[PDB]
Amino acid sequence: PMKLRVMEAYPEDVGKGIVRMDKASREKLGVSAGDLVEIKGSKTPMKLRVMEAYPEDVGKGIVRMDKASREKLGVSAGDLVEIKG
Repeated sequence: PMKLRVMEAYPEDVGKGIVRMDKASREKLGVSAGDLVEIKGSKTPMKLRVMEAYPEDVGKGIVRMDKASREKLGVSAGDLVEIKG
C-alpha cells in the first residue's frame, strides 16, 4: 500500500467517484488507470476509480477526490490516505 495527500477534485470530476493520481503512484500500487482502488481514511474503506493525473499534478504526491468521497472516507484536504491496489 501507499499513502498520498488528499486534494480537491477538479470541478468536472465531482460526483464521478474517481480519484486522480500520477502514473508512478499507480505503478507502485500495481494498478492501471481505469481500475478500482481501495482507499482507507477514518471510516469504512471506499473503492474509487483511479484515473490519470493532469500534467501539472505529476510528482506532487497527491490524490484528487471530491467532497462526497472525502466525507465518506472521513478525511479532509491535506490528510494522508492509504491506497491499496
